[PDB]
Amino acid sequence: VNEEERLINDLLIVNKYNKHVRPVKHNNEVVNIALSLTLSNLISLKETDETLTTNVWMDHAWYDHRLTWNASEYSDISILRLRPELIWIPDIVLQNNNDGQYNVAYFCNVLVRPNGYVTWLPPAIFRSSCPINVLYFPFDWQNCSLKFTALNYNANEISMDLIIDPEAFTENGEWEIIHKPAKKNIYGDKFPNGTNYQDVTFYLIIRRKPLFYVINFITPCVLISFLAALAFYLPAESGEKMSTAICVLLAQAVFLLLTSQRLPETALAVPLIGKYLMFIMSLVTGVVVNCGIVLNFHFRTPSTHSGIDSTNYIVKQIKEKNAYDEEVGNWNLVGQTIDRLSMFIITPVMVLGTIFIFVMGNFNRPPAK
Amino acid sequence: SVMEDTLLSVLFENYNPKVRPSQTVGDKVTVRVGLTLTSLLILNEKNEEMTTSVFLNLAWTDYRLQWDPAAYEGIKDLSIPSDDVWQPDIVLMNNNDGSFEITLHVNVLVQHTGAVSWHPSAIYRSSCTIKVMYFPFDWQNCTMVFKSYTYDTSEVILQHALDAMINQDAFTENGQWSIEHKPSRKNWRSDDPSYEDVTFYLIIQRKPLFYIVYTIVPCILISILAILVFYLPPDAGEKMSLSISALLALTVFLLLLADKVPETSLSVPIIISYLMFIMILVAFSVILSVVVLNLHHRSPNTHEAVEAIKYIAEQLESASEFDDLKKDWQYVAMVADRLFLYIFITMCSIGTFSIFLDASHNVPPDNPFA
Amino acid sequence: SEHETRLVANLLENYNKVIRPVEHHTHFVDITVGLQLIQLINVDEVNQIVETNVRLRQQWIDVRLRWNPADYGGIKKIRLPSDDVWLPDLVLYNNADGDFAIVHMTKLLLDYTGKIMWTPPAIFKSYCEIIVTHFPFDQQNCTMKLGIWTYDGTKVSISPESDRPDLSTFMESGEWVMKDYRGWKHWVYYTCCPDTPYLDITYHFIMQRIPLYFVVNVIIPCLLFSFLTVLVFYLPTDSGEKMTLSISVLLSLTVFLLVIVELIPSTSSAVPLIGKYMLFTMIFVISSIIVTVVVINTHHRSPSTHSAIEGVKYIAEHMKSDEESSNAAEEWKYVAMVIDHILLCVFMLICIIGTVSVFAGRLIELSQEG
Amino acid sequence: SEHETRLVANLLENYNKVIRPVEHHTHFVDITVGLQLIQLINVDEVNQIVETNVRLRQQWIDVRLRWNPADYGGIKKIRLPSDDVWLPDLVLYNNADGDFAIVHMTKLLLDYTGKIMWTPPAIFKSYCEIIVTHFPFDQQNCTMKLGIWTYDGTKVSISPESDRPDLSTFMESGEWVMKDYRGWKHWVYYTCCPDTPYLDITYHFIMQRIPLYFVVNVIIPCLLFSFLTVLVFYLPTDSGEKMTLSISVLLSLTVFLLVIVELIPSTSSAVPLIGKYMLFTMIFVISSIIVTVVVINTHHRSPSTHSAIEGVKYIAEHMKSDEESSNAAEEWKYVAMVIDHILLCVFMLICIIGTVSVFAGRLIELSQEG
Amino acid sequence: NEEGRLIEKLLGDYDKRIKPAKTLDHVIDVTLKLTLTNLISLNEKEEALTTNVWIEIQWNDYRLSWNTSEYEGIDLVRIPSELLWLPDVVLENNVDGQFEVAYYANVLVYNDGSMYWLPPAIYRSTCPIAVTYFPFDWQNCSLVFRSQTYNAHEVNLQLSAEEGIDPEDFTENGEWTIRHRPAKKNYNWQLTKDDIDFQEIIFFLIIQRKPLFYIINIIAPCVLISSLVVLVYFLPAQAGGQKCTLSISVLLAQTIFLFLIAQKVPETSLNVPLIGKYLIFVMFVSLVIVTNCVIVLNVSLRTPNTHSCVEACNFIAKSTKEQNDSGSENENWVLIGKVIDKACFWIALLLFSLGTLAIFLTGHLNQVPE
Repeated sequence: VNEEERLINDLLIVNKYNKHVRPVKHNNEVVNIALSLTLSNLISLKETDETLTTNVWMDHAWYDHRLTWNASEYSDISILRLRPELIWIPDIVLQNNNDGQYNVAYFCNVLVRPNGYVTWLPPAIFRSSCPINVLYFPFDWQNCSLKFTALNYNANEISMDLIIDPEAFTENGEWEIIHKPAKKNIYGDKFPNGTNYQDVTFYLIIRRKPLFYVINFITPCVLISFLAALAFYLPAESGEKMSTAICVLLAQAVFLLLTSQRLPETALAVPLIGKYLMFIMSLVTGVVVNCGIVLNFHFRTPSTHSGIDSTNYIVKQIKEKNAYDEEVGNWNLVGQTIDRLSMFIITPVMVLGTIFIFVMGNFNRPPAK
Repeated sequence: SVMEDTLLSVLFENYNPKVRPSQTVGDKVTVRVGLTLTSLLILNEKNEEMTTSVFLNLAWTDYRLQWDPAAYEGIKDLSIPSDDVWQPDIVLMNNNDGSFEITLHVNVLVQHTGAVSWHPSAIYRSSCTIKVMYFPFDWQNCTMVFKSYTYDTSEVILQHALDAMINQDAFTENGQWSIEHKPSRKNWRSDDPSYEDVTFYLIIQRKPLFYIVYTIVPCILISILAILVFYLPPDAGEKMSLSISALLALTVFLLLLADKVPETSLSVPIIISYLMFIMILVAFSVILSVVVLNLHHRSPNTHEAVEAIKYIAEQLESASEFDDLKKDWQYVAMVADRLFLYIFITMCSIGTFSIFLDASHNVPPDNPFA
Repeated sequence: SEHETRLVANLLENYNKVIRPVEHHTHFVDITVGLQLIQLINVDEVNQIVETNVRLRQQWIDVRLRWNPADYGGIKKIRLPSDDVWLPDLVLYNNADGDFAIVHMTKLLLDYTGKIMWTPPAIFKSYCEIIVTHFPFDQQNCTMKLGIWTYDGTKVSISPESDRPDLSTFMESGEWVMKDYRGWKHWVYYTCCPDTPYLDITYHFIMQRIPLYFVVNVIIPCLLFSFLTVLVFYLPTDSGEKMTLSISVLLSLTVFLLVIVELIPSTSSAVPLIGKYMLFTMIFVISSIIVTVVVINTHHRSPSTHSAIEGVKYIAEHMKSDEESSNAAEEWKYVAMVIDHILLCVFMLICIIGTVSVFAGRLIELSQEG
Repeated sequence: SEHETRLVANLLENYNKVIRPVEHHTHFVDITVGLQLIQLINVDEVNQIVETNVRLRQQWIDVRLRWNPADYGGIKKIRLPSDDVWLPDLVLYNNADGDFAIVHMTKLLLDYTGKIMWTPPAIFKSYCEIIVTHFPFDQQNCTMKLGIWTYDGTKVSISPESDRPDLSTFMESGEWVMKDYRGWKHWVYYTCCPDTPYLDITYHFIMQRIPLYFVVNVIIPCLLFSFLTVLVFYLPTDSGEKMTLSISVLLSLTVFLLVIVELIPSTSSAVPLIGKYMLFTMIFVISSIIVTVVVINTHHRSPSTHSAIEGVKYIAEHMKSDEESSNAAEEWKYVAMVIDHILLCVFMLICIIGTVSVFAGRLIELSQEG
Repeated sequence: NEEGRLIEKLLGDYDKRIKPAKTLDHVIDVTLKLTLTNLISLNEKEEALTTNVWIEIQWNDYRLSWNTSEYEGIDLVRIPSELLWLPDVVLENNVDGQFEVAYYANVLVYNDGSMYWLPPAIYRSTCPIAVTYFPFDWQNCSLVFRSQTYNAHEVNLQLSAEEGIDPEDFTENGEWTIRHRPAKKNYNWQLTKDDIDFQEIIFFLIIQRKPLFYIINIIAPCVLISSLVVLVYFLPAQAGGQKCTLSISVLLAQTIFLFLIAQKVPETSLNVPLIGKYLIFVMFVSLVIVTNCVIVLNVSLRTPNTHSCVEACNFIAKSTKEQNDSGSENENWVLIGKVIDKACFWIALLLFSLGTLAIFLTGHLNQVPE
């Protein structure tokens, strides 16, 4: 009763307090407002289109000079509640990531300190278009930049001063959070003739990539490669499996094509760089080429691919004669070339196969640099 | 104090929320409309759907809100929620394929003698004619017409800023496309009394070069096995059967390709160009491989006494080798050579043609960037 | 001035928005509907759902809105916002799948006399017959009824306004094409109750479907397959050497036909085509089936094909001769005389089935094209 | 009558709902909460989403609701509209994926004393771990914590009420089965702040998953593919004359299971499981590959099996003797002996690594079954 | 006729949230009924549906019988939602989605106090269809709905025919059919142990489905497939030597086709409901097809290999003849096809049996529930 009825009638929040009027002690420098950013969770990542759905605790602070109470308000309880429509609430806009209005971080219950200072901090399910670019894929995986602040007010109606991103990074993400710096600021611009709205700039530098696609995807390559590798070992052990060897090309071919087909599918869902996508398709082509090589190299050669005396001489004639045919073929066989073929298949597989993990490394060394 | 409570009061006493800052039927209130684009997030080039985001900067004057000592001379600039001015319930004649997000019900910047500034960024579901003509290198242009959906230009005039402002002013860097220019022209179709919408032109250029690359490899690599199946005959005539295996294989491959092409244009189709002739190029390798298959088919087969025994022996062998020698005369390799070089003409001709069309398509229809 | 404030205030006070301009117990509130689809955004024949542009022309009179020199004398006709108006709960009978979009908070015009129009720019969600009889070449007429929702002909009555085509603003992006559309009025009294029930506008959409791209891809692999099966006939009789070789094709091709089945039934499931369309493929495709199985079982139909010194010479020569016999036997197995029969046997069959498939194809194309 | 107007009027004036029945600086507001779960309409193991219904049995007290002969006297227990109540922003800590539905606009239980309860048939979408360890045979316990949202201990306190199972009303149509469900309370103060924070109810759902559909089809193609592999091994003995044939079936086999693994990734990522599982299939099947690798490589492992008149009689039988020892050579390689070791060598090894697959598989379920 | 005064009189005392209950011990008389009009989504695997229900709402409240100025004026009145007792409807077992357009609509107050109201509602629900509803015997859909607010000691619902229908407006584009709709009016006491009964509305719906389109897509392929394998079976006796592998090419092709089917329609049942009986015949008649199929190669796998100077030299050569003859003799005792020929008739009648077992039984599972 300590003037309580009278006093909250004095404040009348809505009626006596100007909620449509922001208590910035009138036209001056600004109401000292401060924003605090704490991610509570990251539910979805879209690397390809630079869009992220993430939850944040919108911790907000500013002193409501008309909020200061007396005994039957202040001291009656040095802390009490008052809804959004009865509390000045900063119009915090997610500067480059609010291209998706904020949810339940809107007009929510706020905390009333005793000497005007107020505290409003609810949950924000939001969507953002963070600095992915086609450079959010090299190993550094860029730095996702975001700015928060009270949209409406300027530098003479609002001043917002300034937590790791992995503090509530989602563990079900296909990426890795390496760092998350936080520093506020204020800034005018060229077309504006005055300074204004201060903001929470929070850069998130992350990284991502599976250690799983590598598993089932290179797996078939050394397996498949041994087929093409054996392909050339097999032309020796038994090149006579002509048609059947041919079958395997169809078969290793259809395998190759849609394998690449699964590749862009996951690709579009992921903006993949040009550097990596080529080593994949470049090398399967390496075999594709050698499958075509397989073709020709496997089917490439033009062919390998006194009366009684009179009569039997006829046969010795037919004898020798087609013995020339028979041999016209082994002429083509080309067998002392055999090992060199599969030797100069080994050498190149070694060259290229190495060239890749050689390149793997020559770029694996400098990032680790 | 200077009649502050008074002013303050009278104002809210007499001020009308739901009224237009103009006096009767005339030149009206000249509202300024101008949007600084943020960026764009999705171009459904296939249905001509456009989801972008920009700032709705509106501004005109409320000579009904000019203040006095304390709010006018006291603080020349003060923020106040809209909800109190006629708001262009703007729809887009083509576009405006959906509602406003961060567009209406937000505070505004009110100046001393009545100027009003309202700068809200928003996401808007639009639809421009990017039609099934958003892929030719000559591409096309579109009509983006903004304007209110209950008001008729009679109690306000709309006016623009630049027309060159450009749309690449806030073009999405995430766009698999690119832009040349954004024209802005004010309109009032006379089919309706209501002066209305403003047409904004997109002279769009979208060149995402990524899979047509390994699409080329099929055409050419398939050609590898193709030229190969055309080369395999005088390479390994026994190709006879293995050959057919090749086309089963070759045809299934191209049919699966048939599978990914329709489902991929399924979201970003435009003219057939590429497909038009690769469709022909398709039919070409298709039929060429099948008639070579008929080239393959055309062969109906391929697809004293002591001494008497001798004599009977002499005739046995010789007699049928001519018979199988006849088969030689029948399956000689004249055709293979001739059509493997007709294969030379066909494939290198039809090849250098779409090669050419494609060649002509990227360079020739490129300058209409306007 | 001219009773300025007294004018305006009086009007507010004694006037209840919710009141319906009931005039004695008779004519009901006479209110007419008039729909002008400006255009259509999208449709799904499968799910029979459409998102369309509608400007609803709603008319009625409220003799309470008539004026004298202090309302009509002020400015003849004027703009009064909806709210104050009694909005008929309009509803598409067997349709209505969605709320009227942009019907709310719009404005209307009051005349010096009273007559009011409410014509807010709508676009909404619809629901009309398509049945499995819409994608036909012979179409189906989308039966769409419109009229007053919760009020009877005794409280109120919705009436029509005019004739106009549906292809007047039919979507050129539709996978379908219009024949005609008409709409006539009706009053529905039910044998249920002896009472006189609501009035209604019945739309009839008569349009025939199928964009032609589909047409080409499918019938050509058929004449394609026709030639391979054509080859399936000619390959054997002109060369039985690659019977198994064709074994391959039979596998590669029915599977081609199998996979085409996934694609076109989803089309089937993508677009509702009268099932009697399906039987075309049914027997057609399945003869590829019955013919093969016989053609190739028959292809297959064949048993295995698919002094003393002088005497020595005759016991030896006798050995060569009866195996001589043997050779001829298996050839007496795969004859080339009837493979020719099956060739013309079925090719006439195919030219029959084919021309029979072309029959009903052509026939109701003699009805549709008209 | 009975102070009729005086009783309900007084009640509305000095009564407030924004406020909470705080009673001195102590135990907070005595909130009694509990789960009454009777239906689980939809949930996805993959996304770990759960849309179920649980009547939110709340129980606490507000003396201000106590009455005399003019409210209690009227009718003992009276149920007041919930509005008058301070409703807590309850929410699923690591869950809460959805709004509680059906709680608003409801009935509240008031007593002569003040006791009050309100069990709302709340239905909502949730979000709790299932991870890849959700559906094993050995289960995972989804940790579900619930408690006040934005209010700290200094103002409101909740506590469990009773133990009740999760299977009390668990879905018999679930693709899973329950083992146990426990719920204990606690108050969480954090090292951050010296303050006394919110209270919460933590549920733990312990239940094993996985229907047997996916199971039946993983192993059928395995045994069936092991039949063709078994054929793989046996054929060279009973029909090595079809080693190539064997090749065909490996292109067959391989593509089939390479395609089997396609299904896996779709299904697996379409329905969650701990990777440790696919590891079984991995090597076991790479084993059929590793083995066909060696076995058919080994299968093809072999060089090529993969007077004077008296004189020529001798040049001739010579011709024959040379070739005869020669044919002996190709058979010299296909000894038909190691073929039996390879099927038995691997038959045992597949019977053993199969029995190995069988091993951890059954060991793990001799762990699950438990 | 006091028209103004009357309206103004009751509105004085007019009470909103209070039920028109004479007193408190005998509840009010509430009438309800539902006419189906749209069954929008049948997802039986999850047991949920969406229907546009005519919620026929009726009750009594003479709290407003009028005089000459309102009752007599017109025995019919349409007064706004928010203006009388409103049953917040919902289906205990079904309604899983708050009603849409099922509330906030014009009600009907005759003159004696009779109240009639009927909004249309599209909403979600969950009826049976629990591992059954796919038979030929149908699971009766049992939906009970009532106000979810108060309990029958104050509220009482009525109904009518429990014998007469759901097919009243059962959708013609449904992949099912209805044969009866029974409905009972009842009290509240369930398995869960709730008392104080709030009456509800039971909705039986025993309906049929299964109008197979996939049937003959399944029936002709299998026959073609069976024949294909019976080709594999009888074709060998007809086929040449180069056919053993011929047969193999078919197995590869036969199952490529097979599991592709196994992938096709399994998808079918997951997006829609499920049941194992029909499922059993297919996969196992299918596994037997596979079984005797690979059996066949194991059958075309079985058999051992089919899978003076003058005279001294005339002596030995006459030997190669008899010698090799002994060898070709091998072929004989090995490939005397008793097993193969008989294998044709083996599968043949086995074919007839598998078929008869299945289609005969399909005859039964259509004929018992017929």
